[PDB]
Amino acid sequence: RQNLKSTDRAVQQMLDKAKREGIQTVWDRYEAMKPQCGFGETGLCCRHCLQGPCRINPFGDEPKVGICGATAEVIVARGLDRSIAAGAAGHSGHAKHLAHTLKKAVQGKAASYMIKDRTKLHSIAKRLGIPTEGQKDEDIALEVAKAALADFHEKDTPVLWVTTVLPPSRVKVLSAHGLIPAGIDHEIAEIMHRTSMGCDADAQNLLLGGLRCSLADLAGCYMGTDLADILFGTPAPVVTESNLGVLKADAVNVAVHGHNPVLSDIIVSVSKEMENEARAAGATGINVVGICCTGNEVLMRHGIPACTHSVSQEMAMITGALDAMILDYQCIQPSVATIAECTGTTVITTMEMSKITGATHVNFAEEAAVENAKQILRLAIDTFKRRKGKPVEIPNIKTKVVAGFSTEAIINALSKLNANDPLKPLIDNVVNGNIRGVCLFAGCNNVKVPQDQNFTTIARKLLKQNVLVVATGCGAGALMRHGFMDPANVDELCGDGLKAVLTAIGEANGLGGPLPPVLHMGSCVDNSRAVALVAALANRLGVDLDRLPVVASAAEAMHEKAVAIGTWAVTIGLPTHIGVLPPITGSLPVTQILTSSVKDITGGYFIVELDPETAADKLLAAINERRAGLGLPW
Amino acid sequence: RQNLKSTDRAVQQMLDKAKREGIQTVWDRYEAMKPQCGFGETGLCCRHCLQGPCRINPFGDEPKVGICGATAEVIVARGLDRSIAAGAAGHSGHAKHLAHTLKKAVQGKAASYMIKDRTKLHSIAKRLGIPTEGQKDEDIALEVAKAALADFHEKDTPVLWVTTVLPPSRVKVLSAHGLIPAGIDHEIAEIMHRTSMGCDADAQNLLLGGLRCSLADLAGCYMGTDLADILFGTPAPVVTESNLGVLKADAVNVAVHGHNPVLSDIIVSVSKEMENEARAAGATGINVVGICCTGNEVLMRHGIPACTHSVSQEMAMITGALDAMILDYQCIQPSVATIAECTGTTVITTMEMSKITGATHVNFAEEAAVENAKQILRLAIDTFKRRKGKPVEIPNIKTKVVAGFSTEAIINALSKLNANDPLKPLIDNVVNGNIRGVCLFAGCNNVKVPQDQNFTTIARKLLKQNVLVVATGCGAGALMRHGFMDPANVDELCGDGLKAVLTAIGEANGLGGPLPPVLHMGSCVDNSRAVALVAALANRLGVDLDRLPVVASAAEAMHEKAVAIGTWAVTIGLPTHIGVLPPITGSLPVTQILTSSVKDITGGYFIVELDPETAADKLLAAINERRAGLGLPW
Ligand code: SF4
Ligand code: SF4
Ligand code: F3S
Ligand code: F3S
Ligand code: FES
Ligand code: FES
Ligand SMILES: [Fe+3]
Ligand SMILES: [Fe+3]
Ligand code: NI
Ligand code: NI
Repeated sequence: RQNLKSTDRAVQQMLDKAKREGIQTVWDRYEAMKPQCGFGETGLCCRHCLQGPCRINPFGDEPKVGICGATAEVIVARGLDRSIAAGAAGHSGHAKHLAHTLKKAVQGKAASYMIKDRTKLHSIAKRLGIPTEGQKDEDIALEVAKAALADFHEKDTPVLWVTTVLPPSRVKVLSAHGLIPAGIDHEIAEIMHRTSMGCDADAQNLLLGGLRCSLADLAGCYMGTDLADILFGTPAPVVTESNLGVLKADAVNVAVHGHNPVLSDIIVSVSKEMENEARAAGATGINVVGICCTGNEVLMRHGIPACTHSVSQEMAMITGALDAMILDYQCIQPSVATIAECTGTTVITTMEMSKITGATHVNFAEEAAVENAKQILRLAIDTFKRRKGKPVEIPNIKTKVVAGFSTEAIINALSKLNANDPLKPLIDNVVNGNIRGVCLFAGCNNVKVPQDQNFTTIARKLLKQNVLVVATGCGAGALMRHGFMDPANVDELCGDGLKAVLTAIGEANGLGGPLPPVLHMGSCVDNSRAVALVAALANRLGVDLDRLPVVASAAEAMHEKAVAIGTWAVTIGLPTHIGVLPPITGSLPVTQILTSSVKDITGGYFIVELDPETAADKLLAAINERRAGLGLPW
Repeated sequence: RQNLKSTDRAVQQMLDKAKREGIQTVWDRYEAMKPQCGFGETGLCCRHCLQGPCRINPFGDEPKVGICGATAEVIVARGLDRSIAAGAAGHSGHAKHLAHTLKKAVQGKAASYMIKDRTKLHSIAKRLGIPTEGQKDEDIALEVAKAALADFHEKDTPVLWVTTVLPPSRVKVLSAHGLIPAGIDHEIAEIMHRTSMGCDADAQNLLLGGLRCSLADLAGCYMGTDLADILFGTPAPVVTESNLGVLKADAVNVAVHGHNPVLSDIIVSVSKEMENEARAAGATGINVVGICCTGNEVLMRHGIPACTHSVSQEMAMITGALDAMILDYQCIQPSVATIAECTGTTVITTMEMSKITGATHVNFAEEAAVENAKQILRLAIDTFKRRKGKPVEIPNIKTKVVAGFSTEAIINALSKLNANDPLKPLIDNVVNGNIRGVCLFAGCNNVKVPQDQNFTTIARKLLKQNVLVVATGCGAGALMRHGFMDPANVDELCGDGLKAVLTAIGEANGLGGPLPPVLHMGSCVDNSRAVALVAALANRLGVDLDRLPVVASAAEAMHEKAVAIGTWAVTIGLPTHIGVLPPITGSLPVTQILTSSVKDITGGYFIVELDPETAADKLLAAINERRAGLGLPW
């Protein structure tokens, strides 16, 4: 009964193949882990010194307190803070990589890279206060890259990728509570210090530190999107496909998996050059497909089809047709390196700090990107040749996907209804009830939740209640694989008011039809695009973000990055649903801060709800409360 | 049977008082924690994503692998790496605080602070390559503080507080393996990234990252010592006392506890001004005493007596005579805030990122240090008044302590035997066998080990075998409280060869007697002083550190900081004993790297040995192997 594992039919088909072939999957490893430790599940475990491990019984008798005296409050808050810091370390490390790549490009040290989006470069410079008049583009970009790198450490200004991206009124609220980050890596290190043994031991103080570190994560996300748009182009609407049926038995199938477009973007361009080399090997060409966020990056910019996402990533290999899986970092199940010996896939790592035992490592250097890409793709071609005559089982299952909804693209689409006040048509339809509010779906799948079940269940209820739904990361992946990015499904999925708006915008954009039911705003760093849209709406309305009828849902969250994103969503003022249990329930005081008293600090708050129908009701109630606070009908 | 808890008689006496008074201690909380989790003890637990908690059975059947596919190797190495990063975050955060204090002082923004050690300032500038000729001291110091802050982030040079403090041959070895840190907070963040889910998953690669992050920790330690010496004076030999008998019933007893001399040094100076204000309240004066590293800082510089250390810190409060405990950060059991309601002690926090629920917080700002110190001390005076007429139980137990052996002071002492080649008398006596080798004792006590039993057992065996013993942190605390810093105990404790050398040096220093059996080199950051001494010996000999008969022992380690120090001791080339089990035994491959194959990378290696007699034998064997490698008798 594979429907309990994934709601995606293509994944179900590959689970049947993996089972008959004896290939262990993430779901099998989860089953073998049950029952999981109740101390860890509730957050009541600490290993922060060698007197541990310490634990606290959720209920009953001793142990009641850690060996050093750490209470349940402290232990829970310290663990949570470390998870936020780890997420911030990932999103911002990605951004740092892109900042160094941009610097190299404009210094003449990496000619495979360039300023592709001159408009984005100039806007970012203007947002940061960097002068552009009479300056060469390469000098403007050098100053932007320098500013990006400076935000990682203390200096005479706070993190500009926070203070220049949120409205002044929100910055003032955050500053009053000491929550503006001083430097991205500075805050990460301060979290690791304050949570080490014998340091911070006050739950409120620890959690305020966590909120501030979550804003360091936001800055890394926003910096990542800004720099990737400069280097690779700001997305605009594009049509493609998703799910395993995008693999082609007669092509060299190459998955790009991981996170950074510095790698996946070059793979895409070089693969086109090597088409004739692929044909010589008996393929039709090189079919690049996406997994996880780096797949989202090349889908959003180039229309590269998405193969799969998150928890089901091993299933692409089980088809037998995946000739290469090209990795950089984050969210890659290390099982891929062993499964590859059963499936024939060549798994290739490329980043010095992210290797997997048993995978081939091909160092990638931006200074040699094209040559390193050809080396990698030639391994894929050789692998295609090795499977000559082997049957493959690619599920013949795919959906149509309209994506590429950057904030610039959303504003442009709306400008066709109101050229000089593009946000007004959206606001008009929020006021008249055709749009009840906005919900951002973000984050991962998680093996504890039947894959995609929370995303689709919640999305369907919100869409029927006229909520404008936007999505990023593997939430966008879930929704695309279930048809939520195909405009042909607007009639079935959308309430009448929402359908009217999607249709009006689409017809003004010449489509003869509507925008898709859900707007794909990109990768996990591109949650920063949703911030840009929400901040622009707040600024246009003259209100702070905690008065807007906008919510977020990390409906199947997994990674430390998703915890960090959820936390900065709360910190900027949003009601934020999480559909899995974070390790907080072992402390009622911590849970009460994160779900209730934080409202009095930032206006946002977590909504912890594992039942998706109930979560949808709670998200609708949060939206409707905001509408009432603005004096609107609901 | 309190001897199973601590070998310190004063601690035993206070344990009896705490038991009859019903005051729960760290030992009681440990007992309540037993049996501790075997997954955590062995390192085979992972909570790095919300699919967890994951665990791996050390032996037997499933679970055998984490849900994402993470092996035991990966899980163990990732946990270890996070501990190193957390330690680095603490030592280097301390150093960053001091760098900002020095900058403020010389900019005229904090007149309670100043350049006290002009000689140290100029030497550091010369070591770093900063010009001094024709420059004002305040400008030289501004450049030193700027250089310190720059080492936290990437720049055009690597971390100078690594590359300028180790010999070029060692830097070359480390560079060849990619182990030189690029920036202190940069490496901390990169560890948190690479150890997050779906990133680095190769044990060797992860551990190389850990070694590099341990060098970021070394840089933070060395920077902390350098800056504290500039601001507060480089230590020189001083005579004082240790143990609870240094408390005085008729004085206002104030403990400084935590880490940074930016706080404890001002408390010491202001307390002297407030003597008459204390007498008005009926005290004889203010008796400042030390706990943990900040106590070591003021002991080394000012001869402030040490009250207690590490695991036994609560016992100072149990006397009933501790009027205030002034805290900044690190290694403070948060139980102190609750015990204070039973003992009457005023526990005061002072740093924004290190608060304890139930303790009074008095913000300390360097710009207002004197006024903030008087506010704090007036709380202590009021507390002294409240205990008028209450009996106290101060154990009448103390030892004499000769300390203050900075590397400068050791070189000066040796220069009395050879003025222009001060290291030669030490080397001469290593060659002739009067000194078998050198052992650094470092790190914490740990409730799992009867307090001080490993430090004293190992030290006694090494001293009888003519090993020169140096000590820092709570290893120095253990040895001082058991008489190892009293020169009257040289005859009892030291082998004939070592006694001869300690006597020759002491008599050349006008003492009419020997140096003490163990040389106190200061706080935990002052492990960097041992590096300076060992690097100077290596440079004088023309060999790398991994050929010297020098070892280290973290005989009762606890904190993540101690893991980081142990790891950089291995990385710079030392055989390094740890006397508690770090969470590594669940992976034989990881254990084999850390105890064996790392020898081929750095020349150092861990010696994991919980039995102290056996650990002493293993340390002696390591020393003697080094002697043989140099062609010396042993
Ligand atoms: S920090 Fe405290 S609670 Fe955590 S392992 Fe150490 S003694 Fe236990
Ligand atoms: S990172 Fe892997 S091993 Fe760790 S909790 Fe997540 S699924 Fe389990
Ligand atoms: S790329 Fe990773 S952070 Fe979550 S959204 Fe997808 S599993
Ligand atoms: S101050 Fe702390 S790091 Fe260990 S050496 Fe003492 S318990
Ligand atoms: S006791 Fe299971 S997570 Fe630590
Ligand atoms: S299962 Fe006990 S430390 Fe996690
Ligand atoms: Fe992602
Ligand atoms: Fe210390
Ligand atoms: Ni994500
Ligand atoms: Ni220490």
